[PDB]
Order: sequence, then structure tokens, then C-alpha cells
Amino acid sequence: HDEVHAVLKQLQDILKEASLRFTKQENFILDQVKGVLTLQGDALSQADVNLKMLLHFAFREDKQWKLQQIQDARNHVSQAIYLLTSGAEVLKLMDAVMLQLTRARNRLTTPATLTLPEIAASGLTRMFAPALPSDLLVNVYINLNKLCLTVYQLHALQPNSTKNFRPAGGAVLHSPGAMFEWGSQRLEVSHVHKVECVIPWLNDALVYFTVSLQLCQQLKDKI
Repeated sequence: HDEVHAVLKQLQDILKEASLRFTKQENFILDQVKGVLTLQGDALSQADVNLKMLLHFAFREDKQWKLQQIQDARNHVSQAIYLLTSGAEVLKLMDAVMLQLTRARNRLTTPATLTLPEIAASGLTRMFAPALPSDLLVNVYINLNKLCLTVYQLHALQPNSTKNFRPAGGAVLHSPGAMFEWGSQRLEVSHVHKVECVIPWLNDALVYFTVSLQLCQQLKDKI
């Protein structure tokens, strides 16, 4: 059997192209909310958010917000390459490479489950100039190939309220009516505005992962 080395070469070529995707388009335009986000590798370098009530919020231009899903995916790809560039032996190599690839895909596919207090306390909240008002939260994450911006409008519970208060748990996206404690207040999500844009090089990366995983499984099956 010699096809093992051919497969290892094809994997190295593909994954190096995939790695190049993480290291063209940078500016992305994201109905109630209009965003202009600049994405450089794993760094959200600028975020120009306009909410229709237009309230305008922007990052301070010094600072950048890292998207952990992209950084992690990048490191998984880099490690798949390292495993390659460094019978049952072939199968163990294939399992280790496929493990890195499936982790890279999963990190892009599965954004964090956060509580509303976690969103409010995130450094992302404090990225904005001028500061967000107390009745607005901003969340940003990657959903497979999409850059996703969520803006939550909040409403405090009124005095002598008849409403039942049950604190929301964690969620990727919270629904209107979700409630949480913040400081001396109990707040309800009144509105959820979600805008998203496809990131072409992320889609390219995902396709490369799919191809690579298929090539690994093909080789495993021949042994």
C-alpha cells in the first residue's frame, strides 16, 4: 500500500489552503438594526451598530474584540496540519487528524450558551463608545458560516407587578419575555433584533473540513 502517502499529501495541501483562509473580504454589512462589522481573522476590529427607535454605537477604534470560535477553529486546523507534517498506526493518525477537524467544525457550528447576566457582564458590552444604555445588550457570535449580531431590548419589571419572575437560564439566543436579575433590577427581554451575514472564507473552511474528513475516512476504510 502506497496510497497512504498520496492521501497524506492531499490532506496537507487542502488543510494548508484552509489554514490560509484564517490567516479577503473584511467589511460586512448586516431590518430594525443595521450593522457594519469589520472582521480580520479572529478579530472583530470594528462594529458600527445603528438601532432604529438611530441610536449609534461603535467600538472605540483602538480596540478589538476576539471571536473565540474562530481562534479555536484556527488552532484546531493548525494542529491537524502539525499532526500531518510530523496499519493501526495509520488509523491512529487518521483518528487524531479527524478529531482536530471535527473540533474545528464544531467550534464554528456551536456558539456559546450564555446567560443574560453573562452577556451583560461580557467585555463585549464595554467595547462600545459611547457606552450602551442600560436597556440594551449586544451579543456577537459565529453560527457556522455566519457572523451574527444580536441586540436585546430590555424592560424593567413594574412596581406591584402581577408577572411571575423566573430567571432565564443559558441560551444561544434568548427569546422575548426572558427574564433575569441585574443589580437591584429585574429585567425582561422586550425585543430581540438578530442580523447575520455569510463570511465566505468561513464557508470555504467548512467545505475544506468536510472534504478532509471524507479523505481520512476513505483511507481508514481501505485499511
